[PDB]
Amino acid sequence: GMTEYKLVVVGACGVGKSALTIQLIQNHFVDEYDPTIEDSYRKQVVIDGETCLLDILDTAGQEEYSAMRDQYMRTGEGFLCVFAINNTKSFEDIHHYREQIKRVKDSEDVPMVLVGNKSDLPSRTVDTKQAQDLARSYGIPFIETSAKTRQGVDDAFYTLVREIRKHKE
Ligand SMILES: *CCC(=O)N1C[C@H](C)N(c2nc(OC[C@@]34CCCN3C[C@H](F)C4)nc3c(F)c(-c4ccc(F)c5sc(N)c(C#N)c45)c(C(F)(F)F)cc23)C[C@H]1C
Ligand SMILES: Nc1nc2c(ncn2[C@@H]2O[C@H](COP(=O)(O)OP(=O)(O)O)[C@@H](O)[C@H]2O)c(=O)[nH]1
Ligand SMILES: [Mg+2]
Repeated sequence: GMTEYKLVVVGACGVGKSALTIQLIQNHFVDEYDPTIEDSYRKQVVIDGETCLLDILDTAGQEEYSAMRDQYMRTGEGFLCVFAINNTKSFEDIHHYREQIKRVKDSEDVPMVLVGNKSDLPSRTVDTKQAQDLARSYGIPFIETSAKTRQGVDDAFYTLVREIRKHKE
């Protein structure tokens, strides 16, 4: 029947994982959202003329490496790797998130998009060119977003869907 895309949103505390997912799926911006609340979000969408189902895990809570957690992340088809453009530590953590994706999927060829969120803010601390260079070194797209204004948000998620489609060929 209808194709379902299983996406996983990862990244450090406070980068906007929840805000991005709730904006895309529930059409509003949360000014704050408890960092322990983890949910799968679902919506039917049309992407490049294809009607499909998005099933998006907004990861939260604690870092942990039980076999069950590994296996749950293994079911993800594509990963949105989010940092905030005013949080250098969140950008420095991206390497770690990519390595865990590669470990559980046992592949360097996993659909992934690098997302620099909070683009609406002044006084960024992560240079866009440094982020582009990191994405270039991984061979993945890089997209700047604002969960607050929704600039780039749908583009970022739809780009990940397009990468999953491509990987299926
Ligand atoms: C504020 C709470 C929050 O939103 N968090 C995001 C997720 C839930 N957390 C998380 N944290 C880390 O690393 C945190 C940190 C800082 C302390 C030391 N440690 C290492 C680095 F320094 C950064 N890492 C996470 C993950 F790697 C993953 C994850 C991603 C892909 C993957 F295939 C697997 S398999 C598996 N098990 C895990 C785990 N854990 C991953 C995840 C995810 F939810 F599973 F996707 C979360 C990670 C806690 C805080 C930051
Ligand atoms: N200005 C601005 N604030 C944001 C944006 N995305 C998230 N936030 C805020 O940043 C804080 C952390 O966001 P949250 O989604 O909880 O981050 P998470 O821990 O990664 O899930 C919250 O106060 C959000 O309202 C954004 O794009 N712009
Ligand atoms: Mg959250």
